[PDB]
Amino acid sequence: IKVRENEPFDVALRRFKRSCEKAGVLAEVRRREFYEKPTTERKRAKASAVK
Amino acid sequence: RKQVSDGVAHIHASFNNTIVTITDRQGNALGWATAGGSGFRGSRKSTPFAAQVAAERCADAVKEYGIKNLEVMVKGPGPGRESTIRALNAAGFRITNITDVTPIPHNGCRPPKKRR
Amino acid sequence: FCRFTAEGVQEIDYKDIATLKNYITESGKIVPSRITGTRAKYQRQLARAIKRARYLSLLPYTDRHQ
Amino acid sequence: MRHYEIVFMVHPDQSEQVPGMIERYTAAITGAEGKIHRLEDWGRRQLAYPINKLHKAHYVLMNVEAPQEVIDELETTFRFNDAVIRSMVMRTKHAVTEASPMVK
Amino acid sequence: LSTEATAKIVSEFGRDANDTGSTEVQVALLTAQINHLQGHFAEHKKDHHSRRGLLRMVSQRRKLLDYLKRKDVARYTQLIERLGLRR
RNA sequence: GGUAACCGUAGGGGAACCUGCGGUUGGAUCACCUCC
RNA sequence: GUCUCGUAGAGGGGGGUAGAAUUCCAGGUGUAGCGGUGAAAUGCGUAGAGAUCUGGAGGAAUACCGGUGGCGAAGGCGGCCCCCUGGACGAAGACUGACGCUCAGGUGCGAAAGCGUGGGGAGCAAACAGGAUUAGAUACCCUGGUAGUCCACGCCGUAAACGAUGUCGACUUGGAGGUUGUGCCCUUGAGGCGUGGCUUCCGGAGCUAACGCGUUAAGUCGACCGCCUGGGGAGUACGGCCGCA
Repeated sequence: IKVRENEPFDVALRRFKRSCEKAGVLAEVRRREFYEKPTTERKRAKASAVK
Repeated sequence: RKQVSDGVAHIHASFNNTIVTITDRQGNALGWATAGGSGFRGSRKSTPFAAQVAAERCADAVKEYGIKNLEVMVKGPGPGRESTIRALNAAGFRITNITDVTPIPHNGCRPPKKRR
Repeated sequence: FCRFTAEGVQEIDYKDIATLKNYITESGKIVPSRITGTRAKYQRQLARAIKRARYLSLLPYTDRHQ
Repeated sequence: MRHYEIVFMVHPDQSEQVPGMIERYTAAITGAEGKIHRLEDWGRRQLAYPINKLHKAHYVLMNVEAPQEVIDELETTFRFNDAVIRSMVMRTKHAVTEASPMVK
Repeated sequence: LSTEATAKIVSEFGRDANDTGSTEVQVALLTAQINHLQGHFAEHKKDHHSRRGLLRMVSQRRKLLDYLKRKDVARYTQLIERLGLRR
């Protein structure tokens, strides 16, 4: 990110890295990416349908 | 000797020894320090408190080269390593631009296997 | 909101820099389809066109180049 | 018989000779009954990232209908020249003729 | 193959050139594909994926020929000599 | 938003089992009054 | 089953080409440590290291889009472009006229690991060397690291190769969703009414020992193939075929 902002300074404006980056990168890339069992690792989204 | 004014700084946020360098935007290095140069060792060296000391060694050695404004380049997964740029800010250099330069790959070399 | 079904595209040109820059993120990545709401076919066309355009230097690979 | 889009890159040092090559290449295409529907000379352009330690380049584009045998000859004549920088070829579905949205 | 090349064979082996249904035109078309296609694997030996379609075409050719044998040997024989088929 | 016990295979070695490559969900142990 | 017009698709071989990333080499700056785990050591260290910048050599895989999405007979297929190539589907008719379904033997295809001849060799990494440590002790941990991993040209033909569900047809209430075609309304624009493929999840009759399946059946039926007959011994022995092993 090229940070350039208005004159006030020392806020450092990186509070939104949570969505301005896939923050898990370099947490999961300096190690053998497993990636196996991937779709059932997406399975949990379906389980929440309720009424 | 030489005047740099608006220099650039480089930090390496490794889980181990943090690297801090001051550069004059032409690749020639003005000064440099580690969390390990002062004799710190072990896990006393990986806490964010530890990264400050190298930042003040760099700052207080580079006074003669005369930094007035500065840039800083940050790469690394180390948590809370911007304490170093807090230290440079508190040292009086007007920090104007910041970039993250973390060497991400486009899935090239194979990463080492993990421990259990 | 979506631009394709309103402005009209049966095929999308990769040299149309407007609709291309509109779907790239702050750092050169591609926006996911779930954020924008585009149809799947058109999203696939965007993903192809923009990666040709990167080859054709109409876009940079990443912001780390000054 | 199929139609193709072609775009290439040239060294800015060779600006004077960009349209001499344009005419030479279209003559080579048309000599084997080649036809052209669109041609654009986009001219000088700043690159999105430095290639061959360069910062500007000259853009050329055209849409051609031609038989496949001449394309490989024309591409090799790109690749053997000093002043070419990059090239691209595309096969298209229909003979488009409307001018390129860049010029706007 | 190409539509231009397909159009000639239907007119040749067909009754009226829109008929395109009599087994003669089918087997002629299949042969037209195979004899040209044999030159694919002269240097694309590795391709194991279009071989399945190739063997499907050759099986279908032989299977319609075995259908002709049970209905009239005369045009079967004339057809195989026209195309140069072994059997 | 880290819960593995198996498979096919190859090098190692033995109350026992380890790792290298790839794959699956079938993802946990029982029903002991007097000698335990 | 064939022809006509189109559509989506990581379906397959060959050749180019790009950017990020990783080592190694060279040239500056610059100080003396760097590297690693819960802690240390081994190992490089000033015949000048790392850190940083630039140039160059070389190898492998394609971040982002990217999903219970797509293609494929299965195994499996993911940068971009070009050449060659298989299959599927839709609209409207036209034509052939039972040309069909299944298939013992047989042929072919068949993840990864493994062999043979020759290349190439960045990273990773069975074996091996060293450091360390507990609670048996070699192993889990950390430095290095050969085969292998990659490419040709051949063998091997086994997997929890699984949807634990052979193939091909016909008939039987529903609801919601994805993906890809296409008719229609006076189209008063991204909207409404209909009709075909392939898929995902709830559920009715029915079936089941139950779990559960439920128009993509494990429901009601028909055609052909393969297999089973208590647990261990045992997918082992001796034969035969195959294989360099």
